[PDB]
Amino acid sequence: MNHHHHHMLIILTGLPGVGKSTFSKNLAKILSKNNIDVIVLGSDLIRESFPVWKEKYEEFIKKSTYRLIDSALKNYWVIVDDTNYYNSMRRDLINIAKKYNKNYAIIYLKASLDVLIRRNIERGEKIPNEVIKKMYEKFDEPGKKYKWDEPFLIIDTTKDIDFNEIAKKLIEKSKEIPKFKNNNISDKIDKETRKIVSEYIKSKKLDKDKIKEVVELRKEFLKKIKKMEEVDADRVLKEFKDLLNSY
Amino acid sequence: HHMLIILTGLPGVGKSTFSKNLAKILSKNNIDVIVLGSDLIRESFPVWKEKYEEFIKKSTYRLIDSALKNYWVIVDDTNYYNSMRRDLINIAKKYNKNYAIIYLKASLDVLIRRNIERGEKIPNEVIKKMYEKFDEPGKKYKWDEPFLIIDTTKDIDFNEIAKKLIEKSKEIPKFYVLEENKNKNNNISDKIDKETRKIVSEYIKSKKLDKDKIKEVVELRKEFLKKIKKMEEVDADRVLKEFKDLLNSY
RNA sequence: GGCCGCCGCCACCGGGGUGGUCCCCGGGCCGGACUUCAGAUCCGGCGCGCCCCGAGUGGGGCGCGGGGUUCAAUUCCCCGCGGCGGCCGCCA
RNA sequence: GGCCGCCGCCACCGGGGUGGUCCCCGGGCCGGACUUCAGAUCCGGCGCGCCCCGAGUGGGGCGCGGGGUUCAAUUCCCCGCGGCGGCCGCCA
Ligand SMILES: Nc1ncnc2c1ncn2[C@@H]1O[C@H](COP(=O)(O)OP(=O)(O)NP(=O)(O)O)[C@@H](O)[C@H]1O
Ligand SMILES: [Mg+2]
Repeated sequence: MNHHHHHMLIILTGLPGVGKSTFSKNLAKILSKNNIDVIVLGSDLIRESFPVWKEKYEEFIKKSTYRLIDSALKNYWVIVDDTNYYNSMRRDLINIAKKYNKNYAIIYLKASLDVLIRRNIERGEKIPNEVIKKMYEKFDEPGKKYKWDEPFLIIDTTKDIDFNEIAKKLIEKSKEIPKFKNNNISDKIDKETRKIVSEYIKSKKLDKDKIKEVVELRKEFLKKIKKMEEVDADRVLKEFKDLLNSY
Repeated sequence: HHMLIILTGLPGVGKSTFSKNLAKILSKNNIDVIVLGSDLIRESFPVWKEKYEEFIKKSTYRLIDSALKNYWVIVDDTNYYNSMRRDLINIAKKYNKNYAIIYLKASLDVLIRRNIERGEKIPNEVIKKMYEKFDEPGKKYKWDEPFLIIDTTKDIDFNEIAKKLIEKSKEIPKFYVLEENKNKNNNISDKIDKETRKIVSEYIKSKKLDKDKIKEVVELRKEFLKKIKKMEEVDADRVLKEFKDLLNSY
């Protein structure tokens, strides 16, 4: 262009402790080195702004986190640092991308439940180990249900991560193009002639060669009519009925 | 029921910490409070750029805005300028919520020391100028007067501050108590007022009264209007004539 | 900090009116009189500064940013300070 | 993860329609008028399998996932194969 390139929305998905926040910062840092304005957003920003947790804050948290992401994707790349364990959650974020016609990439961060538990402890078990175990089970494997849900990259956070390799791949994708009546006159003659035939065939017991003859007659009739300029169904449909009765 | 708390103080003064400790106490006092500041969105970017500031400011004000409709909001920001503090106040005014500016101060010596302990991400030089040119709140506008001034180098009784803020939340805001065209006396009573008033002005001129007798006439009208507002059904014309006559025999 | 608009500079609080030394509505508070008595209520009142009188308790006078008009300015006119709204400037 | 839906299996492609041996709309392509070249316009036509006739660079026949309803299915119903989506599951 200016050979083209643009900006997009990155959706992380993975369980607690898997490495989303850390991954985000690193991915974010490399993208900067690439003259790309990127910001990292997640529900935890607002959730942890409350001194304590209450189920009743979640509606504000989710709605607030979506506005930030929405208004951010208008100017910047956005890395959504969130678990997003339900596919419907990922769809919601994708809709924001679609809303602005931007590309999107779902990045799945994986780790054995063994590692997740170990890590959850190292942190203080603020989330019950039992909770980490259930979530691990309930997790919606990305792409298992919908094609739009297929992960752009699956990443094992138990091994090294080539943030340069990843940044490159994302940038390449950002250059791609995100793509995400009433019957007329001729249509009436078709629907009509067809009915007329149905009627005629039920009216006279006829031989096999007879049915086929009628059917061919209709075909020729339609052909001739698409030829004529101005035409009226009542006039023509009558001509058809009469031609049929002469057999 | 609920208000907007505006913190103001130089970098390293202890805002973030103060915020979190004040919030925790408020929660114990069954108050739904959230802590918001421009650093939340600013630090979400991997690097800093002057061109982000407009988005950061805009985004942060929207968060505080929509949060103040349901929760107490503690604005954890330097708010170096009173113009910023005014901006935050107008958000409070917009929902007719009470507000309180809490000023946190510490000596330049402490600020410099703290800034180092951090990593000097902010040039000492900068901390100094910010400190030197920083104008304390309330020196120019009364609405900018801090509700409390807290020295972070000394102990801080959070239960006290909380108890104080809660009392203040119950008070009535005074932003919109500037549009109360109510309690007007019926259009007729108001006519008698406006008319007797003119009738007196005419009388005073026609008899070139002195300061003394003028005051008597003024008092006479006061007594007249008092008596009239005690009557049930009344007609201006009849009443006004009665006043005129009264004055004429005076 | 600037420009534009509107408002305040009559004095318990809010609003309103108004060429009458302020007034009205709404709210609050203060003092006197209320049968050797308390007490709702009726009568008077409400800020600050200066001055004067009074033993004191207390009472009275002048003033309310500057200036004009006028017998008289809270009101009308010119300026000054301040508030609110709008737009801009500022915004490690 | 639960519940459910849509499109294709008529045949150049996509969308829509329909118990008539397919039709309509839009796009593309081959052949003809057309003859520098291209264009406009018009005309004829467009897939696969197996088989018969002729053997020019030709014509014809049966079939188009299985079953059913039927004279007739692209259409309606059951299943199969294929392509895809929707709602809800919400710090966990
Ligand atoms: N790539 C990594 N390899 C090993 N450990 C990591 C990695 N990244 C992060 N960790 C550690 O794993 C724990 C959680 O990491 P974090 O990146 O915060 O995961 P998260 O998904 O963001 N957590 P949460 O926000 O609670 O869902 C901390 O001890 C991290 O330091
Ligand atoms: Mg995290």
